Amino acid sequence: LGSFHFDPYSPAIDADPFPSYKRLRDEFPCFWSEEAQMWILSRYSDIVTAGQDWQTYSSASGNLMTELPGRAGATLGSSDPPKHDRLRGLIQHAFMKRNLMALEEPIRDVAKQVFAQVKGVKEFDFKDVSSQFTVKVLMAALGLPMGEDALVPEHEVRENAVLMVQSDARTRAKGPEHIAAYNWMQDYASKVIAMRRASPQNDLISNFALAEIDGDRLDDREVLLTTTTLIMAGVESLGGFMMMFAYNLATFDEARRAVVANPALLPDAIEESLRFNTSAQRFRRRLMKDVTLHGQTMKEGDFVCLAYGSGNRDERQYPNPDVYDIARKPRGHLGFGGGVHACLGTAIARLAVKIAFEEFHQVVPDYRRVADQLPWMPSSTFRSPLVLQLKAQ
Ligand code: HEM
Repeated sequence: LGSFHFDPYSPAIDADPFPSYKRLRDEFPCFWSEEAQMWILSRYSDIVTAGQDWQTYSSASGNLMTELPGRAGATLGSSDPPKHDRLRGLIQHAFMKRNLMALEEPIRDVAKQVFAQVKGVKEFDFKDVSSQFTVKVLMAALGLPMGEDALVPEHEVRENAVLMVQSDARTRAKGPEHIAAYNWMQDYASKVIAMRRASPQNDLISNFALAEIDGDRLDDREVLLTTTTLIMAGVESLGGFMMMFAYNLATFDEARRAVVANPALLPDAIEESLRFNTSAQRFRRRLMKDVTLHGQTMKEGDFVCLAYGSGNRDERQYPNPDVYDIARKPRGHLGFGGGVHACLGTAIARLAVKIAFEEFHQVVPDYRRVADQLPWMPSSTFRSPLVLQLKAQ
């Protein structure tokens, strides 16, 4: 009794990691967690340094806190340069050719359709609308055919996208149904990719197949794995963050009233929510050499947790860090990571959340949490409520 532990597999850390993060930063800034069997970095400046130093802190053994089964050499998140940079350059080229900000209309169309479903409703769970919106945004961006009339109906894609990002609550690892959903999605994406190769369209999948930089192109394994890992990354992170932003606005009346009255404040409020509580809380790296930090002798081959959610609450970087201040305009926050793996979806996410809440707030201009104590999702990497029950006010 009394000994300090940090267990990212613990439901206590799902629900409220922040007091433990503060003890890490203040008392144990390079902490060995016996439950995670890895070191924990918690201070903003240490996380920035480690995230930038990919030669020391490798992603090639996986970047999720709990492990990913497949082909890391074709993924961005679980690869190191130079391969990572070749892939990222080609994908960013495809993003440029499509023009991500021209997704304004399909995203706003989705938002109007989804959030109309809570018009006039006394009480609802934001998880439903936010998951629907999230998957529809990824489908519209990639070019996965939408509508229940589509050959593969939309709700079936959503069901498999939502399941494939989940993990077993007990072990926080993937189970057979999660791997089956991933393989279903790989097969589904493969059929769309073939169709877009035959007849390119104004979507991201088509631009993945067409992108070339001085004779280089993404190979067959690479267009597929790019499509599927963008679905995976987007659904897990954007869906969780949609919930975090609504949770904050429901909790902090003055912030909610301000952005509803002046929706031009939404981008700043979104950045303060990314700082205050990103959905993408904790990622891992593997040491490529021995590193001594704060008196601790980390060893080659050890794993390390970059607790982005802790660095963003570090008073050494952000004064009064536990204050939710939508006027803060935080710069350099870690809500999207940092370095060569900084979120590839940053611009899409910022646009999508902005448009979603523009339209949501026209349907429901005032709302609060129903609950004091909320249930939180079991994840060693991500954080969001399982249920975000809101009441119209
Ligand atoms: C609010 C929404 C989102 C948040 C908070 C978020 C957060 C993050 C974070 C923290 C990382 C870095 C992980 C690491 O350091 O290992 C990351 C990487 C990544 N994200 Fe996001 N993400 C969001 C939305 C998206 C979306 C919508 C997409 C796709 C459309 C996406 C695709 C990716 C990819 C592909 C990577 C890996 C990039 C690389 O390794 O070079 N994310 N995200």
